[PDB]
Amino acid sequence: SWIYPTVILCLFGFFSMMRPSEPFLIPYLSGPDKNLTSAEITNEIFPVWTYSYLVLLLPVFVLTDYVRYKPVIILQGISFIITWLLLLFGQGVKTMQVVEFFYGMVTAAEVAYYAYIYSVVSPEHYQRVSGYCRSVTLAAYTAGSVLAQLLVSLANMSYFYLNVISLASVSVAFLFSLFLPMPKKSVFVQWFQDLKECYSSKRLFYWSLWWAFATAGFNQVLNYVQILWDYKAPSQDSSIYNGAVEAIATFGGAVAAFAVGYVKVNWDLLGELALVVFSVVNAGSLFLMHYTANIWACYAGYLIFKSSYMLLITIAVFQIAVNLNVERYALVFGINTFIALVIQTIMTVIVVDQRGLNLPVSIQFLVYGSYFAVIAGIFLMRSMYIT
Repeated sequence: SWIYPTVILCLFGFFSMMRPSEPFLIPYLSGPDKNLTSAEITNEIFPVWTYSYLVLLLPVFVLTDYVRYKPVIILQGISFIITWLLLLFGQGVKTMQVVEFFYGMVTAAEVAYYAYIYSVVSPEHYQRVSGYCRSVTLAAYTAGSVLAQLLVSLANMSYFYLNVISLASVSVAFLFSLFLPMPKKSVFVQWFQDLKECYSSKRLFYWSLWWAFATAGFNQVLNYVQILWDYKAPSQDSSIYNGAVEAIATFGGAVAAFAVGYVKVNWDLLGELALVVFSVVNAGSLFLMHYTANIWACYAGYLIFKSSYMLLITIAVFQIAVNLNVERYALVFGINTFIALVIQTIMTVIVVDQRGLNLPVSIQFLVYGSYFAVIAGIFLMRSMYIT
């Protein structure tokens, strides 16, 4: 039944996201292995990832549905191999840019990885499956992180081997993705109006609009929570205590995602209530991080924020899948991801870039909490307006 494709896809997503080198990516390509200055990693290497993410998300949400979601996943596996192979044996900024390009391809195809399982299972299993899928990915990171940390705090193991373990991990994911069952079958301006027929559910727009905006803020919170912690703790407080909390935080998210998969809840009526409650929870957690000058309170707030958001995004993906009534699973997920990435890029340009506002970290998280509070209030207003 649903078990075979779900188990294979969950194993692929576990072994493709169990990446021990990700927590120590910055030390890896800034230490003695590459000898790359920190200026070149954030101004010439990292933005290539976002650019490639945009220009490779376009083909994904345009082409994934027609190719029936497996070739994009397979392309994701073969882009994992190229990315980590070039990270292993790459020198200089030029090949790091190619690494970032292939990583952008990897994430653009992660969109198709998320859509694939809905393309193959019956709508009756769209809920359970949903959580499970997200769950393994989140859990994968935790495992990788903890493994990496153990492999640094129990074996004195260098980052090169750690990265080759990451490559071996994603190589196994490619072989698992080879075994995925193939989903069954089924001017340019006309295509656009088809998009209109795709969003006519009038319940998907609500969930997609939350997705387009809440993940745009969530990724920025994810990127800058490390800097927030490093700013709210000048005494000791090394990466071990941070990169570690990051793992446990996402572990909670994994549980939350799996919770959506495992509890029998009729999300048709409780979807909007869950959205408003957990969005105000997201806002309260973000304000908890900024306001309190206690790193334990900020850690708890980040755990709450990641857990709440992971549960909410699992509910969003599930409710978009069931209420889609068209085959365009990757079109909606891909468009939602691309719009969120565009919003994230624009708002990080205006708020935190040296040219937009150069807004310092503490009031930057104040801004992020206010943004999530605005999102919560917008959806809270709808419940009042439908009552």
